Amino acid sequence: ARVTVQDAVEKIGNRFDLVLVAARRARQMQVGGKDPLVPEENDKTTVIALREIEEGLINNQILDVRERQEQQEQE
Amino acid sequence: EEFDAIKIALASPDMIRSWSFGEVKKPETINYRTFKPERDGLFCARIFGPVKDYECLCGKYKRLKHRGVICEKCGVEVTQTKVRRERMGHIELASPTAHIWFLKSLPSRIGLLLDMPLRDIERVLYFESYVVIEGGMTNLERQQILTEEQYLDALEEFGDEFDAKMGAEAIQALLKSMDLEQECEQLREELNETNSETKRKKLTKRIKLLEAFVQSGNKPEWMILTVLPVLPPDLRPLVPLDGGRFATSDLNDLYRRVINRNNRLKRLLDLAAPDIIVRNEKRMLQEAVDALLDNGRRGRAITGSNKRPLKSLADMIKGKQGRFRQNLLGKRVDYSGRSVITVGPYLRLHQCGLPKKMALELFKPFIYGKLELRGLATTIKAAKKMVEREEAVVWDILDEVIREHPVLLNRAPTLHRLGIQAFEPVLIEGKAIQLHPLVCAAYNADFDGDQMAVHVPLTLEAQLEARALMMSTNNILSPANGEPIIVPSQDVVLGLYYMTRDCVNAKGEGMVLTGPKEAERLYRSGLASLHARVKVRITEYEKDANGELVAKTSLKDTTVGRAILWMIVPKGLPYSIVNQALGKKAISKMLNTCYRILGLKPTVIFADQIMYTGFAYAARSGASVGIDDMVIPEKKHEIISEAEAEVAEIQEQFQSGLVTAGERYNKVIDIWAAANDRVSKAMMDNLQTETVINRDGQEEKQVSFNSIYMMADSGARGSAAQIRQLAGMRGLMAKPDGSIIETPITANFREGLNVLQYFISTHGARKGLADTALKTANSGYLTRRLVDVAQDLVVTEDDCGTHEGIMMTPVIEGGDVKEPLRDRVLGRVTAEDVLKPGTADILVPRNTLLHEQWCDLLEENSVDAVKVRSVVSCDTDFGVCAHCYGRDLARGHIINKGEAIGVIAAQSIGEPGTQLSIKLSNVKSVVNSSGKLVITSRNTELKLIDEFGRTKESYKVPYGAVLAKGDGEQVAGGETVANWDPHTMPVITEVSGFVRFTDMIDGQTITRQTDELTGLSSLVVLDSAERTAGGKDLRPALKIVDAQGNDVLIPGTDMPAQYFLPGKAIVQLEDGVQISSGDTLARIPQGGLPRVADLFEARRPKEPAILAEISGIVSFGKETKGKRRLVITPVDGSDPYEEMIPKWRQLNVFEGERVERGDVISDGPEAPHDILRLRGVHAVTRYIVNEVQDVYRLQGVKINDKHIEVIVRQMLRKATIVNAGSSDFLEGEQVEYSRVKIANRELEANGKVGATYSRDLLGITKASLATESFISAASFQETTRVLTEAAVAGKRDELRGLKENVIVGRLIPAGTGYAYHQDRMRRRAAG
Amino acid sequence: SAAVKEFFGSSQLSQFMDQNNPLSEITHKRRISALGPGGLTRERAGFEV
Amino acid sequence: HARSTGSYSLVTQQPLGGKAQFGGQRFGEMEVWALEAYGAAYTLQEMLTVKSDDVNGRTKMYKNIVDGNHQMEPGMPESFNVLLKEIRSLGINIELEDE
RNA sequence: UGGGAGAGGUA
DNA sequence: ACTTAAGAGTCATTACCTCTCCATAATGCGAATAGTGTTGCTCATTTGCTCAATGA
DNA sequence: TCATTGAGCAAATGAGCAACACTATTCGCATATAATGGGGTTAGTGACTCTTAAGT
Ligand SMILES: [Mg+2]
Ligand SMILES: [Zn+2]
Ligand SMILES: [Zn+2]
Repeated sequence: ARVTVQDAVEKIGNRFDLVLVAARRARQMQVGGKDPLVPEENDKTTVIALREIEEGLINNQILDVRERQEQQEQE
Repeated sequence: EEFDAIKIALASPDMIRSWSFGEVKKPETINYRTFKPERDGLFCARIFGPVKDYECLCGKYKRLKHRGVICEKCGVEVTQTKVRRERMGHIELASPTAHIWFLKSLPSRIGLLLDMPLRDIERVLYFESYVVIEGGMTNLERQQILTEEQYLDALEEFGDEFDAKMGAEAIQALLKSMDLEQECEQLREELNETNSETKRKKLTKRIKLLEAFVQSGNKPEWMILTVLPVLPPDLRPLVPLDGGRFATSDLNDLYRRVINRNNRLKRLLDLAAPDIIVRNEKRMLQEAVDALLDNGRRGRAITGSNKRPLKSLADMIKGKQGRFRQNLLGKRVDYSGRSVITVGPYLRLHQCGLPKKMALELFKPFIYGKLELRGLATTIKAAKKMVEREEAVVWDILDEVIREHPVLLNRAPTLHRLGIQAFEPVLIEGKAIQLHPLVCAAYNADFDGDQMAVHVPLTLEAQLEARALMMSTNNILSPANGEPIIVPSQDVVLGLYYMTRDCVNAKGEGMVLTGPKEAERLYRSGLASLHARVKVRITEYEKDANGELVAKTSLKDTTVGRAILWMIVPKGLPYSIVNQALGKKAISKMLNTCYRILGLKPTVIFADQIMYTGFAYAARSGASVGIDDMVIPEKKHEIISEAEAEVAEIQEQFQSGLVTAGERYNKVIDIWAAANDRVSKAMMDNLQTETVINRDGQEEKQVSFNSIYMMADSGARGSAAQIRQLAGMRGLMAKPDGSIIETPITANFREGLNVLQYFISTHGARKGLADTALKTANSGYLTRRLVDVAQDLVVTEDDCGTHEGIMMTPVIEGGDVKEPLRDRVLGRVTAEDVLKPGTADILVPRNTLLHEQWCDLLEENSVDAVKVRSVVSCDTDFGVCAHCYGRDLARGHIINKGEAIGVIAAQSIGEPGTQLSIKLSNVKSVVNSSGKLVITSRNTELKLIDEFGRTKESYKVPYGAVLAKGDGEQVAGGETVANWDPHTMPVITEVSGFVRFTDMIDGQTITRQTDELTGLSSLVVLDSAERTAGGKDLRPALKIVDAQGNDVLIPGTDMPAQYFLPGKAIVQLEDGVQISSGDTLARIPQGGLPRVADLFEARRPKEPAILAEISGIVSFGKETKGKRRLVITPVDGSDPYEEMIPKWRQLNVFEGERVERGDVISDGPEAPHDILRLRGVHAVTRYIVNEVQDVYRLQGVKINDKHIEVIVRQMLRKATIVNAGSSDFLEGEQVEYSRVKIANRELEANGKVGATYSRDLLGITKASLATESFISAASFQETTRVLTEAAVAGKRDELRGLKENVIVGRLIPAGTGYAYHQDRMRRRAAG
Repeated sequence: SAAVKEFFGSSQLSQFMDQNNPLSEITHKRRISALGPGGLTRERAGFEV
Repeated sequence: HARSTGSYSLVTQQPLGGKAQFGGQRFGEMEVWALEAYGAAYTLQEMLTVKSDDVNGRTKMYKNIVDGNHQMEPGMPESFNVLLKEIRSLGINIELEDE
């Protein structure tokens, strides 16, 4: 995800949807201070979220149902 | 703050008084003792808000504790000072004056509403002549412009019944007394009795104007300004200078003029002034108000103090330095740098070297954030001073911040979309931005003093755009054509050519090696050169059916340099990639093959490694230029002496007086062209194969290792024309008058020119340098016009499910193949199947993206023409679907929905503007008596199809041309089959027998004369413009009959065998002779960038081609006039159509045959409007695409046809209606074609008749102005006309364009913002 | 004095001397500019002049 | 030359131009078309609003970048308000119709 | 500090 | 009833750097109004200090 | 018996107002031999389109 975001593009299916999903994940890492599921190896949150999509943990519907799970566990 | 629409309309005086906060009643702005603003002035605090934050003028209320109050001492409302640029005033004008926009912007709208001439309205406004409003008597009607003498007559005559006023108040009273619905109804009745052309157009213009007023709800009295509003005093600011003197805006001067003349008019109306003085003052106020609204419009422009015309409001908004194009579209931008660019070849593909000081200045608030986070600075002031002192902990924090934070490298002029790329920056010590050498083919940047801008994305969304969309490892392929633009350029190319070339017996020839590593070991040890022909063992990896890689290992006859590059070439490519001498086209094919096989990441590392090895081995080469390397051919002086002797021989023949001067001139040019070609060929021979001193077989020959030939053959820098000017002959240089000079520049750039040859060369050098500047300006103007047409086009749907398409045949005009089927169709989506047996019976289904494998199958089975879905035929409303467009050329797969096509298409078109067997089809013929076949049709094409089924060439034969070969005959090459009379047009027949000379008498239709060579008489039919009174009603006919005299019929039809021949016919055939079938009877005689701009602006040319509007036979109906009318009646129904043709133009189609829909009646260039309206949408699309691509192939630039089809689809947006059904379209209103498609869909859903239409090809300027969005149109061009039409019609903007959301300030519906915009659209729909 | 100071100080031809080396001084004095008061512009100049 | 945040103009409230007066680089019409061709709508929005003539948005952007949270608080620019006031001072009612 | 003209230069 | 001339209008690339330059003319004399100084006075703000319960 | 919490209070300083008296600004008004129609552009654009008007 440092040099090329190609395999994350093939995992997502859309460049613009990849930007939107990684933006929400990076906002959750910058604002809320959530736990990154990958080793950060002293990278920035943009590359960490892109590496999470590169592995395949972060998707639009997966992050939405996870956010829904945290919201329903808040209530 | 979240608004759906920007509604524009006219402004009532009540609305202007509702905007304002206080009447401005004094011209003086501020004081001079203390600089506080005045009371009721142009800068007044009580009207325009307070000067300081939360403070009055006297100093009573001075804190936020008194949040909002009015000061009882000085009236200054205690608020923030931001409301000094949000509060307007108003001037109460004494005499109500007229708006200059809705009076002078043609059409005037006041002359078009009141139905009075503009000169008479201007005479009324200039107080020169009275106008009468109402009159009870029948002598004075409404709108009868009286003079002063006529009004003084009428005053003493009636004096009580009529009321006539003079000036703008009279026009206000006239617009008040008129009745909109009554005049609209009267003109609707007036339109129905008779319809002259000019009267119906004027009446429908007035009816459209009146219906616009009634449907918008405006009133016609609102065009007369009674209350004039005032701009806020921080939008017409008062800025000082450095020496105490003030430099105000010109708006303050114009407002001072209006206020002073209005106050003087109030004083003159109170002082009971004479009529002449008060009329002149009313005229001065009108002139001052019109100057403030538009200075240069009404008369002489009011100049300021420094003899320059002042800037009004219309000059602030409209123009090149207006508000729109200087601040709304393109703004200045913070967090931005600029420096010179140098070369960094130690970098990777996605890196650039920012300097330390410049990036410290760029990333300064980020350094503030990390300093306060790490606890090294308590406050923002301490962090500011720690950065300003440039400490070592600040440099370490900057090294941590700039890591993995991409910046955009922009370089102006950004022609295409690769002029902005995002790079991960690497901090270097210096002052120059170190680019990668590969991206300077995309940037079009050489290092001769260039400068690049560095913009820093701030937010996380912006960093992700720069990381996923705009990273320099992502856009390798160019978006114009699907070829890689990250390509080795000139230095890597010279190095790789010197590597993979081979000598004959260089060093260590004929060994056997254990592989690529031992070959590299041999070269770097020095026992073998780079050019030794050696046998190596190569283990190449082929690709399996799935993603696995099988291997093969054998011995190949290679060189050492190719066996060094096999360490670089990744696993997956064959050895035929590497095993030739690599020019620039060869390395382009290498990167393209590596892309299509492996993907992106092996392609990125292959480009970096091939650049490293190219640079390293070009350094180890030492490829130098010298004066012994530009080898002059040793037979140059002999050819030059022979050419000068031959030119002198023709010169003395002309001086003797045999050959004329023009033929001498043409002969001298042809001789010097042949001499220049011979010298250039001898030079190219002696430079290509001069290396002949060889050994180890015998004296052998090979290509030369000369460096000039090396950097020419590699495609690195230059071409054979440049090598010809260096070593051979300079050639024929042209004068600035276009004519080629007779004597050429014989010397080259090695022997040195003399004085006169250099002075001749300066003509073409300065002409080329002058031409280059002009084309760039033209290309940028063309690019702006193309972008502002194709703004509103984005992908919306995934598939529309249409069955239309454009059948892509390879363009086969002339003697060669211009574009193959691979370049024509690779990328698009097949509409129908491919129904041909062939050899393997390929059957691709519909909705299939044509990959390279499918195109390879099409090449193997040799398909002639395939029908694929185009952008023009797409059936999606407000945007196209992905399946009609096809392949995203920058990526290499299908196009994602939501990506803006039209901006990429317009950029790709307007970027190279700074560089600019016998087969018979459509026949009707008859076999003659000798077998020399003649054709009786004009539209006959002679197709040349090979034995496999594919087409080789194409030729169009004339009507009446002779032909020796029939269908199915396979003739060899070089045989001249095209035999035709070029100057004469025959009138040939298809039956035999005798001729009856009927309806021609010597004296009134034919001229009795003889031929001067044979003595036989010849009967030339006299033209009707010089005939006598007896020939004004007859048409002479060659009445062909049988052998005894009965009227023979045409076989198949019922028309008698007659031939109405036209005039000027050389009739050699007389009566009483035998006539065969098919023989003749008589002889009847006959830039790049401006062409692109005239095709796209859709200009009717200087001599249009007359076409047939209805299918059927053609006959003449009108006599005794030279304007030849054609009564082209159909063969089934009656004729409602005629056509007017001028005198001197000739005709191709005679009055005895039958033409189809869209036949060429008069030859010449055919206009694209009638091409569309007669042939069809696909035909005009194919015409525009072929004639644009002819220009772009003449100059040598590859551009895919889908971009030109996008511009054509954006040009065809309008559709006038010829007959309505039940929809809300009355007659001839040019509505958008998407609107009538939606209306027809709704009408055929609920079961009604529907409304037909007819499209019309608008130009680029007219389409972008007749775009339904007044903000997009006024940002493009003609801001005065667009805002006037929108204000009168009461239009609104729905905010659906990319340019609109750039101006407003939202996310554009293009790419990432498409999801947000469709969510907002469904939120508005569901609620 | 106002007219002669305007011409010698703020005309279109009385321009700031490019004197960064002696060659630029001598080629700015041997210069024949076809523009100025009563001449062409950069808009009214085609490939003829 | 480089600029982080300096002086701003008075009519349009967008940053100044020039190395001598600490100016920002112009993001011209050609570059707006290049961002439209890329599809970087978020980069285009943050280069037309918070790096340019929008005082509330740029002040909240500066405070958010200093406070670590790289978030976007957009708004309407002030050159558009300059345009609305100039058309209204010409005498043509243009308004932002809500919904 | 900010604005407007005129001249020159670089890509 | 339609067809050529005259006239008006509207555009003609992008980005950056340097320099200079951006004004002169009637006097005077009361009337009247805005501005500033003067003195007495009140009112809001803050701080060290004092007074009253309360358990340890 | 004393530290801690809850409440308040005289006093000093900062802000300001209200009415009145002096004074520097500013504006309306008057000049009496006779005086009786103005400067200042743009000048080697090109191409195209729209409207109006004489010509057929
Ligand atoms: Mg350059
Ligand atoms: Zn106040
Ligand atoms: Zn479609």
